[PDB]
Amino acid sequence: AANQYDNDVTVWSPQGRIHQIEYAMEAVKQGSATVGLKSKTHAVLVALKRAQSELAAHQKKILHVDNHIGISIAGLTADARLLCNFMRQECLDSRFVFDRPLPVSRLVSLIGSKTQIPTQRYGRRPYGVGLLIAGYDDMGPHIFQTCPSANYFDCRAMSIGARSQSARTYLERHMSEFMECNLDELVKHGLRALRETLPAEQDLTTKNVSIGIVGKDLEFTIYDDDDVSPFLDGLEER
Amino acid sequence: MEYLIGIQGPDYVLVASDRVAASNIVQMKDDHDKMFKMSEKILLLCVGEAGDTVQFAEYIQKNVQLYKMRNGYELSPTAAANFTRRNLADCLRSRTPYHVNLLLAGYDEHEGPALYYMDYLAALAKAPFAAHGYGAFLTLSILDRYYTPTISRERAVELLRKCLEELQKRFILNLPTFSVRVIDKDGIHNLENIAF
Amino acid sequence: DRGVNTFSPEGRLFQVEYAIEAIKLGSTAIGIQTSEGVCLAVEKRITSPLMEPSSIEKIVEIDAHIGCAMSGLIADAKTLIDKARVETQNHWFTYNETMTVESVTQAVSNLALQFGEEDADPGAMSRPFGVALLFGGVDEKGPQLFHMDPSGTFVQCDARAIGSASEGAQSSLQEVYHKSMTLKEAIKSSLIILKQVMEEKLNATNIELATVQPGQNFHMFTKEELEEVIKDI
Amino acid sequence: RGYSFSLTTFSPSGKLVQIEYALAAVAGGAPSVGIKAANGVVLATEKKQKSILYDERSVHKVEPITKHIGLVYSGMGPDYRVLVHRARKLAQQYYLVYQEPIPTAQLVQRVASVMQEYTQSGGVRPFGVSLLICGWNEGRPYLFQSDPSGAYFAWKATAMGKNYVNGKTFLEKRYNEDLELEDAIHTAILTLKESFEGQMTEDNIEVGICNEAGFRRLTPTEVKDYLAAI
Amino acid sequence: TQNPMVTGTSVLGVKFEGGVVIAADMLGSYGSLARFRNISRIMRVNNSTMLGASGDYADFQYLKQVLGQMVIDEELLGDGHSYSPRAIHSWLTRAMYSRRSKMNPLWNTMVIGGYADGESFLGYVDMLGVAYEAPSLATGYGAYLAQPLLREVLEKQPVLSQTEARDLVERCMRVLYYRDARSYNRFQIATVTEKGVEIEGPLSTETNWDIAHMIS
Amino acid sequence: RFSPYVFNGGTILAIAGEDFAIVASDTRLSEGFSIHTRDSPKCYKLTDKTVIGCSGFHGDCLTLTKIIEARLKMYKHSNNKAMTTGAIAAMLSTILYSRRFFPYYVYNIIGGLDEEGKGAVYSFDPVGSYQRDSFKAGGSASAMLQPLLDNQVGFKNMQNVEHVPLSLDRAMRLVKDVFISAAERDVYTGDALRICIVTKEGIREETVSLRKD
Amino acid sequence: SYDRAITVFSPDGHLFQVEYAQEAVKKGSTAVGVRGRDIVVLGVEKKSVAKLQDERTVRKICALDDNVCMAFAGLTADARIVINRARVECQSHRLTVEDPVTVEYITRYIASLKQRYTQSNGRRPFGISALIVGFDFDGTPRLYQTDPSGTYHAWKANAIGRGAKSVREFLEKNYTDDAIETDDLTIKLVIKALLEVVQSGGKNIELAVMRRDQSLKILNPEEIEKYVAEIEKEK
Amino acid sequence: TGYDLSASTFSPDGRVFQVEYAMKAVENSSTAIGIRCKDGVVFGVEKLVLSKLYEEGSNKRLFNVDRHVGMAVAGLLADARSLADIAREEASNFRSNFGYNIPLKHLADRVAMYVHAYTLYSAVRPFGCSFMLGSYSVNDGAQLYMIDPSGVSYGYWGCAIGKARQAAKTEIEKLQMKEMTCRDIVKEVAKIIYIVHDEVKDKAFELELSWVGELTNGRHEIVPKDIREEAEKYAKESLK
Amino acid sequence: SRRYDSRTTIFSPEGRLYQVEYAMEAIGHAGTCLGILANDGVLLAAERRNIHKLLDEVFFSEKIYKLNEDMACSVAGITSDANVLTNELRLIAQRYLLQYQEPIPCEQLVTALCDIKQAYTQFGGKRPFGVSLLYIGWDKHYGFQLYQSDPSGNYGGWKATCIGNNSAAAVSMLKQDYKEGEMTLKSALALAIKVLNKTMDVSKLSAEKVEIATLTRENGKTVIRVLKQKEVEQLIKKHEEEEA
Repeated sequence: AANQYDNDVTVWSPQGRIHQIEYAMEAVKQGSATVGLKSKTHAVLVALKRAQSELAAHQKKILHVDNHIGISIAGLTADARLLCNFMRQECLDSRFVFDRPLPVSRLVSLIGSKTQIPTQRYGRRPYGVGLLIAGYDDMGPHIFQTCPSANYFDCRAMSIGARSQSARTYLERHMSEFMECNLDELVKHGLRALRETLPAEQDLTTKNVSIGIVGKDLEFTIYDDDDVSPFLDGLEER
Repeated sequence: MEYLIGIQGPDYVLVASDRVAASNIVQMKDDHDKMFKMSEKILLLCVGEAGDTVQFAEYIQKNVQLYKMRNGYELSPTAAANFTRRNLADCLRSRTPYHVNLLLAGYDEHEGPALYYMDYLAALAKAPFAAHGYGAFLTLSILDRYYTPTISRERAVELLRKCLEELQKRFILNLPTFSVRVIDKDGIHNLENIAF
Repeated sequence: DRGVNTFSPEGRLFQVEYAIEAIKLGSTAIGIQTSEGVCLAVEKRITSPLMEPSSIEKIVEIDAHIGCAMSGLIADAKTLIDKARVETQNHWFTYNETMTVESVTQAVSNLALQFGEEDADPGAMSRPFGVALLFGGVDEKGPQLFHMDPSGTFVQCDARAIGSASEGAQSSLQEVYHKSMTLKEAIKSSLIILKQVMEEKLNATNIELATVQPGQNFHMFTKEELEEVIKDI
Repeated sequence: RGYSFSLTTFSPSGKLVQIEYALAAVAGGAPSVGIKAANGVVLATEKKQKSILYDERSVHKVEPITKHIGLVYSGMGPDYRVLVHRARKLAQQYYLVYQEPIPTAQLVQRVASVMQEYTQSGGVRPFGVSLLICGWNEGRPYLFQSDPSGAYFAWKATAMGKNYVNGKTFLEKRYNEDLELEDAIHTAILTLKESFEGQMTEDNIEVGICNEAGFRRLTPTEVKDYLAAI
Repeated sequence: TQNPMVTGTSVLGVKFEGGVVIAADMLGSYGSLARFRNISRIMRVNNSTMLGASGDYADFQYLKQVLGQMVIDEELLGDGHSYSPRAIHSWLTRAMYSRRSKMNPLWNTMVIGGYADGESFLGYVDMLGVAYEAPSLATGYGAYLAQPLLREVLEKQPVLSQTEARDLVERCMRVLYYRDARSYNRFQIATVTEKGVEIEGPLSTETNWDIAHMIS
Repeated sequence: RFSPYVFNGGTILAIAGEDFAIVASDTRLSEGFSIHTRDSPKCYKLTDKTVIGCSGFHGDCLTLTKIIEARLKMYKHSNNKAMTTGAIAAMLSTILYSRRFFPYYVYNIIGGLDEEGKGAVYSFDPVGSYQRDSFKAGGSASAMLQPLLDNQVGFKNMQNVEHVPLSLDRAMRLVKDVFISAAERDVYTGDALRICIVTKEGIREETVSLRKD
Repeated sequence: SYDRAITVFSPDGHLFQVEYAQEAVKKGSTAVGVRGRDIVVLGVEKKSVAKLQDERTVRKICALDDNVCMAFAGLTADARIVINRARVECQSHRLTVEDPVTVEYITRYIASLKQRYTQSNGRRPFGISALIVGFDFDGTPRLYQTDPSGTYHAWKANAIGRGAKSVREFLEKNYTDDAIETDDLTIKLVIKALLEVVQSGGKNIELAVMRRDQSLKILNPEEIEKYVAEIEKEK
Repeated sequence: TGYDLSASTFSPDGRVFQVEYAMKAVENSSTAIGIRCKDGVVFGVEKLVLSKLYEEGSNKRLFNVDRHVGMAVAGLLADARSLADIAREEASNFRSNFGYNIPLKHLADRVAMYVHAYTLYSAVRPFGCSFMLGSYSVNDGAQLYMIDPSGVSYGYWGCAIGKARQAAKTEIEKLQMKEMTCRDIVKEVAKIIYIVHDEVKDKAFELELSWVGELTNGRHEIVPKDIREEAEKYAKESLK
Repeated sequence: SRRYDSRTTIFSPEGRLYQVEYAMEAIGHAGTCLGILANDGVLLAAERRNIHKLLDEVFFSEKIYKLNEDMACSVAGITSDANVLTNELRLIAQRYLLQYQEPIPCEQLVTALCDIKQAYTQFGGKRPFGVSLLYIGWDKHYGFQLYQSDPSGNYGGWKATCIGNNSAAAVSMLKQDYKEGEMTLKSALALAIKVLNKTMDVSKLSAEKVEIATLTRENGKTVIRVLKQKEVEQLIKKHEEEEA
């Protein structure tokens, strides 16, 4: 009676809207904030980890999938782990058969065809998780937002999560010092992009910030609670 | 190459197995008792392939035991015999031929005692006395010479001792002990084991 | 109505945020990771006194060195406790070693948000598992406990409360734990159960406590050990 | 794909709502009479098309089931054609296993068996065709009728389709137990002549008989022949 | 195994400073009958990789349509990323091992070669899945006959110019014309260099039958 | 009708000292009576602390190293922890057994070092039966190298020599002489053994030639 | 192939299909059992009132194999499936370990089965509730009571029928140590407990006893009559 | 009451509303015009670049399928990308199956009946993506087709799908259609795209072109890259 | 879609089953055919559809169905469903023979049919079989016995229970008249035409509008008689005079 578009990944709203796989995009707007970016040489990923408990590992976000194609989940976590067991397993399958590194574009395209099937058929929710995958193939280190609407983006310097639009509007007006700006001064430039999604009072502490580095002549490397402490600078007071 | 024997009396039927569990060259523990306890009054025996005796006939024991402790009364030995003939006969040609040949001693209350017999091809036939194994080939004429259609119990037991002492004398396998059970209208009894 | 695989005008799934409820329903369990073990306790809420209280299994040992503590909709966990122990002995079988706690917790939480109406063969699940639990276990990394959700979200925890006492007992546990075991975390956790008390002064008939210590494998406490502890409070 | 839930269900009164609607869709169908006779039957029906435009030798309503069994309907159009397809297939299963033409009673058993599961079994609506059966089967002829429920009854005469109460009462009046050959055809013609909506054209009726030599349709030169002998 | 399959005999190849050259005769020998003469056994794939075949030719047409379809399919994703001859060698290896693993095996025994970004490549893929890399390869009886002339010069100098390698495989192909029974006169020689894959169609062998008239 | 195995030959050796594991190798893969190549390694660097040797049918050796490599990677970021050595031996035992009825005809030896640091070496039949040792070469000259380092390592059938523990100089000189002896005496010689040697600080890989015939 | 998710979480954590099965066991017979320390004993509501019954096929008292036996309460035709699958897997557990099968294990199989029908796609979890009594290898006359949510409890009275909240509070009142004897005080407690609810045992009650892994004996009108008489005399 | 929301239910006047709701679902997405001429078919797609964060070709909307036919798409890029890759698999099964390189009429009829037969069931939704094809064999002619979410496929000359196809069909109609040699019309495509783009607000019209022609011999290229600085010089024809 | 399903396999909030007790009200619309056992054999006593001439010959009726040599069944409710299931259960009977070479003691058969009919009301989303059919039979184990079942699934030995309408005319009066010890099957016919003589609109109760059928034996094998025409004209004049 009220909203007959509730039995609803088969239906269309009468304007153009599919009415819940954009609402899965709402379901990754609700998730925790993160930011990835790329240089001319190596792409980085930075994530703040929410602590909705006593204290925790704060539901560790950025994930090892790969052999240099790393991801950054936001949204649901079990569905994210299902999607990275898929992405993980067939990335290792391309290690098995072709014996080359699987290129990042075909990776993100075929998961963009794997999360697209339940959007199509009946009674099956979309994979409500916004990946922020990043890896270094033969050319420059790509970075792909993909979405629960199965529509990935070959982006550079993207931020997704809770109030991540402010991190984008910092990061949009600071693209000029990309394609330079080596690792020591790059990840500072990403953390001061992350340090706007916080509620205006809080340090990027060593607890909640977990980052990942991938690129030329280095494996996708996870920096946890201890290893993020050499990345320290700013005020921003933000 | 083992040995199963049975004699149908007027109101009973007695069976006896050879109490030897064999191997390649040696024999294992003697007892291993081949006579599988059915519900109360049925009692089947199984020789043949080492590995289908303990498997098939115990599965038949599961289904008949389930029939009794599912629907009150037990099976008559006719329906148990045709049941296991059906199950062996349709497990025969399909994928894994159960190479066992069964005796099935039993009696119903309101009919006589019955001793059913089948080969490894599950062809069933009643018999007043039946045998199995290679030891069947020499001992069966002694149950031809002396078996009246009406015989008392102790005469049938000492007749069975004639059959086992002949089987002890001529048959080349060391079968020193034999397990004997008389079943009759009070339930499954067990006669003293015959040894040498 | 609407189905199970639909998102709610709040932002979440329907069946998941409904599976966060029926955890307030059910008994309360607590666990404390220490530096030399992890203690679990649950007040299993006996209804009548006409009866036998030592067969309400709410502390279940997955392996010798992983013990879980469920609550909520009880006996819905037995399929995923079965998957926990079958996956445990599969790991020991194929790899000839112990496990972590994030591998059993990794393996169980994959089964949480795995359901649906029209899918593969009808041995699948319809509703999500409405049971929140936490695996107290000791590893070669350290003793630790992993609090699961019905959403498949599992987190590192050192002091976590579930059940109906998920606010007052959690806030009390927030201010009383920092240091280490030294034998008194198990006596300052049933004290939190002593504040929780619903029906009876927490004797050795209505609470089940079990610790996992790195020297031993586990220890499901018997009656005289429990009432040895209750006498000290 | 599929539904796997029955749309035919029980009313709160305690009856099938879809089956009485199926008998309504039968009762709004074209009228058809069937007369069991002492050596053989006659199954007449009424083919009124929209205009005088169509090929009246193209579609049939009398059509046999492969040996000596014809069946005529009243109600839905193509659901009948499905029941002819299934009925011919069941008669040929029976013929390839038992090597005789099927007894009429067993064909009505199996046709009523296939019409039952469409009152169940996954989203399918029941057929809404209460076709009636003929057949010589050895010694004495048979006649039946499979309702869209799945019931069946044998008799001496019936009608169906439009205003079938007048057909059942009128055949109850004019029937004799020895009334056997072409006199049955006569009263069948003057049962369709009762309403017909006008003028009794030979191209708008067709009959089929089971005169101990197989069911056979009647050629249009034979119906008009007895329409000359009215 | 069941029938007189239509075979080839030999695809012999050598790598050189520059690229890699492979050569094979055009022959469709139906079991001691040269039933098919003009029959190319040298597949071109994407511009930095080549492919031969020695055994059954029908299975080579199966492999030329699955290699062809795969390389055009991943060729039209845009984004650069063509197959290095790593991946054709490894995919062909896993295709044949996964093919004999079900006992329905491909019977041809080829050598694929190609010049990658840095250096050349010359890899062998066997009927059974025995796959490796080598400075110089030969298949079939060439592996008995052309292989000594190849791993004699390359043990002396492991550096060849293009004319030395081309003359070398022309001379080895002449030797297989002399000794191998299932060998035909004309042959395709085929070279991949920095500028890509190119195939010289039908060559010939200058035969030397001058020792024939000393037989009595 | 098809004979899906050949014997491509090759002999590989591993020795477990007290902080090392000398995983030797050979090079020449060959069947029938013609050799194919002289470059081919048979010791594969699995992790930084585990090296396999792998001899027998070469294509199935190759696919087996692809499977154990890809499933090592499938482990490593499913638990966020690298493999140990005994766990490699266990899962390779169930990979070799898992296809029993058309078996992996391959003799493989897993060297490497344990958790505490002491070296171990696991030996395998082609269907999977692991024992930790301090020697046991395998695969073509299995019955040739074995009695020497039954004596010069295990010190069996030998009185009071006052046997010392091995080191990276005595066992280093104990691998080259046995492969020049088997280079003389076996047919499936190898021309250049590539000793993947494992240590506590990392891994290096010495190579030296043999009897090239 | 019907795949609609029936047993789904409503709001406030309420799984309505299961509580509808709780009224479905609230609207049955009145089964009752007592763990009497050497014996166990059942009793449910006689029949109605036979008149034209057959007493052989009005059995709320069912036998699993020899020692364990159960008294269902609710819908009386979905129960018989659970009887059959209990007997089948009970024979399978005689196949593997070959024991006088323990009562704990078979009641875990029943509770796990009904919990597996609170999970699968569209099959309406059962409206039954059991009294799994019996013994084990060493006496221990354990009683178990399952639930349509698949929760089994090892309690000692568990009157779980239709008017049995009064019976379980009565049995809470009147079962401490007076029923530790052989059979008479226990069976007197059962027939007193059901004569609280209805009426004389010549038409209504029927019982069953089980003694030390032999002789599952029901009580013909005689037993019930005697019990009633004794109860009346005591009261 | 509520004859909507399921593709297996008609209207009371015969109009399956889940199809026409998918049709407006490509009318709220940008244009992609395709112009046929005697040496091949030239595509041109409007881009509505949201932020500066997306780089050049962040989302491809000129896919290719079989090394000669193209994929100017309009609607949901997930659905369009899905039928793009199964069109790749379809020409894969044709070339593998029949050897001969796929004629485009059969591919448009095949993908057309695929996306049509996908609108007959309540267990699926219709696609939300109009798209067009286009190529020529040496004896085919410059065949292009356009396919709706209804599944109907027509041969066109100058079809245009998207939001501003109400504007875009007029200029393609007034452009001389038949006899010019594709290079000029690549240049002229920018005039259509700059006319139909009627904003300056955060969409940047950063267009993209691809074709098949005698300069290509049955292929596809993003332009090569020089007309992007030559057809960019058709500014001020939309500013005057 | 989940908007379209009737949702048959749902418990009511009162705990009962909506599609099952709607079948119980389907029995009360159409249904007759009581059954009486004796020390001798058992009989059904049945009613046809109406007075409508137009009915040539039934070999057996639409009511009494033969199942073995020693069993038979009668049918209430919806006649389209039960035909199917009785052929279904007939299959069951014969395959017991194929498994056991026994004439299938009838409680096995009733248990099997009630298990599959319970399976249709358990899951599958279909409507339940709207028929409360009943059974008569004999085995060597027990005596002559009749069972009675319903679309819910339970069943029982129901020594004189009728089905269908008028439960009181047919059957509460029977539980004031049946002698449980001895019955003497001729007087069971007399009681059957008593109950059917009270449960009818007409006194014309000959075999135009009645269908009575007995099960007896001679020398061990059972005989199922359908009580041909003139026997009914015998028993209908057995009052001559009064019955109540």
